[PDB]
Amino acid sequence: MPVKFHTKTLESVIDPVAQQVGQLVLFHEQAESGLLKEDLTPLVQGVGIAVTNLVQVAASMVETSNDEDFKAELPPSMQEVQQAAVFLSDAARLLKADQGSPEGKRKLLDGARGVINGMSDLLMCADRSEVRKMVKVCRSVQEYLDVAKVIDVEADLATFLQNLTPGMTSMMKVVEQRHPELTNLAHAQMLKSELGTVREQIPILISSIRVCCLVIVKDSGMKDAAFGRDYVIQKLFIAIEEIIRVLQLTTTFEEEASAASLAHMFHQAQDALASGDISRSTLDAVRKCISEGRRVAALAATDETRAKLLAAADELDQILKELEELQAKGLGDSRQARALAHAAAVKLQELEQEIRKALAERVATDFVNVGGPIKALEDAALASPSDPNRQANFAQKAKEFEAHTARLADTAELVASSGGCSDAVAAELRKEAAKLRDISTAVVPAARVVLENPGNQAAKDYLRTVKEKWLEAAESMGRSVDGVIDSLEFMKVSEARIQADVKEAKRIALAEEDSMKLIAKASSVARQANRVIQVAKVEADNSENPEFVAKLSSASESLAKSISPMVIEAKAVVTSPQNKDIQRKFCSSADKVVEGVAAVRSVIEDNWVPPRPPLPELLPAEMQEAEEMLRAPLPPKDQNPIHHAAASVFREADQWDEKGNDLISLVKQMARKMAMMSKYTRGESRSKADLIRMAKEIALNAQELLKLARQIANACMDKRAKTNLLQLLDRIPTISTQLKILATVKATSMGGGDARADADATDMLVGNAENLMRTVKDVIRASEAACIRLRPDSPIASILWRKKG
Repeated sequence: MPVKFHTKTLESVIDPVAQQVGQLVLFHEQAESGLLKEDLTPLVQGVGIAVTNLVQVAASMVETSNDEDFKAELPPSMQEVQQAAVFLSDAARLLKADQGSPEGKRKLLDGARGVINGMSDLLMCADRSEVRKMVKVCRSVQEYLDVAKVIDVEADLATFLQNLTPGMTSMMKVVEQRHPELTNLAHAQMLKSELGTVREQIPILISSIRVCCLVIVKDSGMKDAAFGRDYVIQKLFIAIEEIIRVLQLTTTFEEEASAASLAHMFHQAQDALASGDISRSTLDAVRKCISEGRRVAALAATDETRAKLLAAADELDQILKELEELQAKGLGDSRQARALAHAAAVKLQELEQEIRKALAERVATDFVNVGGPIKALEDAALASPSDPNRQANFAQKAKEFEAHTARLADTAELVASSGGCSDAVAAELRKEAAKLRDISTAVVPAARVVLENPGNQAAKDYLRTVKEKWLEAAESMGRSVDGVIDSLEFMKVSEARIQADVKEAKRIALAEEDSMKLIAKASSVARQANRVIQVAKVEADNSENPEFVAKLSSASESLAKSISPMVIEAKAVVTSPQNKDIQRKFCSSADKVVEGVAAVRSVIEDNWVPPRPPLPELLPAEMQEAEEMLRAPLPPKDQNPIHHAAASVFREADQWDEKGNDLISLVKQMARKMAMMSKYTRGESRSKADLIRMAKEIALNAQELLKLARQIANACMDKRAKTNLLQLLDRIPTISTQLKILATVKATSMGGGDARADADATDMLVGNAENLMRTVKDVIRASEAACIRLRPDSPIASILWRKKG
């Protein structure tokens, strides 16, 4: 039974006691080295009193509960932890008598680990009781959900409703009581999200049941209404399943390529090419970037960007062949090899930019009219029964809707896979896409119930509700997509497409072709312009720069004030297609639209900043030993996992020079300290005090890192990168607290005793430390990303992000 800290009460109780026990070990080693004999009696009395009082408040509950599992599991843990406290008392006695007392050392370490693990179990049987109760409630309501499938009259829906509401409330009050107690923010977020799902799905369920009760008397569309109802029942069932699963998690989540790794590989290949490097590694990375370029080319919106991306790919391959022929001749060091490699770096940047342009083009095409097709489907379902072709229209609009939403989700997947977004934004985008598909499965059945039940108002209202759910999911997914996509590229592509479509509309307006072409092209222009408005809104929201937000607001508002007059002038042309004056009015209005789009593009263009840094054109004995370790060859992977993680961090921070950058200094120092910790846990033959003290030093270093990186996030005017850094900073403190606790547990188990306890203690310590190192590394990269758009006055602006050498 490992130590637990998934609960604020668990951490709150175990943290100070583990600190006191660690101090007992530190004092024992302070007298072992002969520095000063310290009497451990007061500290042991404190730990023993904490144990006694926890045993008191826990023993007062053996009568109060009404589940026999808790009453059965309490006494063994109580006697266990009390026995460990006794071991601490004996340790104080014997070690006070003789420093070299073997029984004193043994009982000191044994009782030391036993009060920590024992307190953990003492609180954990209670926590298991609570979780069993909550899961019991969730199981009851989840089981009662299935009764809704037999409801056919609104009386059954009334009784079922009045039985479902109190149970649902009893579940939500308990879960809403639970998630403020968890130490893992991710678990709390999952609980809150599923709570939202249930709360929004209840009235949908009762509504779908209502349409079933109305359509059962048709003596017609029963299969699709039943499909809708059972779809909502399954969504509720799954959400409650996930609530039950997260309720029972007692583990840290973050201890259980991508788009950001593709972008990082692009940038690493660009930096290595801009230098002198043309080794096999760099060329392999370049070839991977070419493969990504061709992969995006196969999914391009038009054959022009496809053939262009392929052209850049084959050009880069040719440059690679030329570089390899140069290197084969012996001219790898020559200036023409370096100049050719630098040209390859520039071409790799241009390939990256064209990839961004292709994604922005896919977004410009697929999201130009998100709500159109589903509105056409709803109107197709609402066709009067006299319409001799309502079935064909409904079928066509249905298939067009399915292909539309499928295209939206596919484009979201492409952006998530190649948009250079962080892993968190990518996971969120993919989640919103999967939700969009899932809710899309229910759109056609509802509209088909309306189609075959005209005089049914309940089916109409349910179809409208499902329509608004689809529009909500699709619009939020669109907001995420616009958040990832490079906005300047969206404004350029939209400016060009709007120019071509406005030109074609003026052509159709002057030379009298079909007015249907004119209203179609004109409304398409209006939709593209409004999409420019929306993307400008997302870009303005993401900036904390008030002047840029004001300018962009002026451009977007000025553009929006020109869209409607253009459309009404177009309709005026369809009224009098022969009037040349109305044609002139419409042409001037459309030109005004083009000018507004150009204005928004100009604001975003003038606020544009190069993302990454540009290209070129040509100690104490402890930290010193850790430096020699981290610059020596790596230890065998099986033997020093902590050292490997610390080496990945040290290597991530080592490519940057330290002057003018305290973050790199803190991170390098933290890597050295973590390597020392690895060495101290590896000791088996003291290393305990060095392990505990080293853990505390790493914790303090993590505190300072959180302070500085928070100062960097505060002065950042890019809410995307700001959020990216804060998401990583928010889990560091719990990691460091768990680090100190787990290192204190490991120190009291290594060097004799139990083997299982030492194994689990080791594995938990190394998992925690690996997670901490991953977090610190991602904090390096996220901080470098946050230092791109800093306020011109903050001191953080003076930070130096120049590559070493």
